[PDB]
Amino acid sequence: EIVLTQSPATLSLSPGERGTLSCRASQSVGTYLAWYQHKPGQAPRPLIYDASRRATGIPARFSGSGSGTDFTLTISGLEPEDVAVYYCQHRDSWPPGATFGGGTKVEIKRTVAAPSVFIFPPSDEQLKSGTASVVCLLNNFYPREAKVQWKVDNALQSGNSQESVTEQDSKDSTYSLSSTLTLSKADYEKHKVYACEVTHQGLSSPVTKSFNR
Amino acid sequence: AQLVESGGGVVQPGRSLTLSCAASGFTFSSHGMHWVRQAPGKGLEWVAVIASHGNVNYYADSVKGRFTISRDNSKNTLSLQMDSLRAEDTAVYYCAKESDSCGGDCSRFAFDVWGHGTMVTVSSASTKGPSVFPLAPSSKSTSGGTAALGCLVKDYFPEPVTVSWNSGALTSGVHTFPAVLQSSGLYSLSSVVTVPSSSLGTQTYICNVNHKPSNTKVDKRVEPK
Repeated sequence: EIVLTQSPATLSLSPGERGTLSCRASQSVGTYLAWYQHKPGQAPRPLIYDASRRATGIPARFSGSGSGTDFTLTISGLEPEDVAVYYCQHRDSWPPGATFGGGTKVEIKRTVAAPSVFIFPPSDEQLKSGTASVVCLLNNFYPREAKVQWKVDNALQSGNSQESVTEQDSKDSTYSLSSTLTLSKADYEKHKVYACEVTHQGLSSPVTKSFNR
Repeated sequence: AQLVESGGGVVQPGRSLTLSCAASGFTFSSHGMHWVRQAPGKGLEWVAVIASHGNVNYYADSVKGRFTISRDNSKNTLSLQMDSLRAEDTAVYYCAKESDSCGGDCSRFAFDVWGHGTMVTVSSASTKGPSVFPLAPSSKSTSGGTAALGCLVKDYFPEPVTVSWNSGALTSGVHTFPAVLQSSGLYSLSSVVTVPSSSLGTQTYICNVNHKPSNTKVDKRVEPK
């Protein structure tokens, strides 16, 4: 019955930049609102209890405020180790279940970087085993938003590709992306031109990488 | 103070796992206890609670009737018995302690101590090692430019696989991607590296792939075709 809505979905801050994260409740929750920091592969870390009280050992650059429905977490200046997903959380005594917001991803903001783009045909070895995977690599780009579309003899592919994105790079704050198009060997042999179309704001025009089977 | 978490594993749908947490450095029986989870691609989700003295419990609708929370205030442990498991129960599970009162200003409605997290994977897939295929650098690769090469690590179960390059000697420019779960129920990932195209004239590139669950060890050299 309580829903917590967090915004923005992603908050992009230059190192040292101040940022504010919002958490709004669907009805008043008083000051029963906590904030956690979460990084992949470790437990959520308590930051703020009861809307404004800092948890043990939490640096002063984190501050919580608000009451009722509207809450904020302020980071007075991003440090690199602050890159994480932040969740707000509510609970009361009865009924006793906790509710979490959907999370705000905090990332480092940097200058735009266009991806280098590479396409890989399936190996003869893989073809031997009846499947064909075509791989498209977008290397070291920023910001994270990118579009990859597969075309086979100019036909837009749908439902037969999957993609994966790395966590933000610890050295240059970019992202990388892999898209894999998967076809049966039979289907693969029925066409000639395999193309990856990549759209990114760092590119003046979308880039097409292609090969003849 | 700590919650020391154990349990977890990989099971078929409809089967069972038990998670446990042992209290350390605080008075276990003085505090309500919770389980929280995070499914791949999703946020934190509250799962269940048991009161300090085990007399009241409560469940998320998504697990009610299937999961049983319990505690042992003699052994000072917390348990989650997970029966009738579904693929969508696949997640990292955390035990969590209720925050402390402090003489009026502090509520017990946050979570101040968390278990490290343990993975529960529910799938009809069975253990399978990956095939490792080369992602050869383009024939168009030429000095002054950047070349990409890699290995496709396809059709394995369960997570994880580890990938290194040149037995750990190559790290600069390496990207090993999050695995993707295919409709077959098997995982696939790629590991790539970008290098100066010039280096293709002198340097050997070998991807070292390990999938412990299947005892699969593969070292694949990747060269221009």
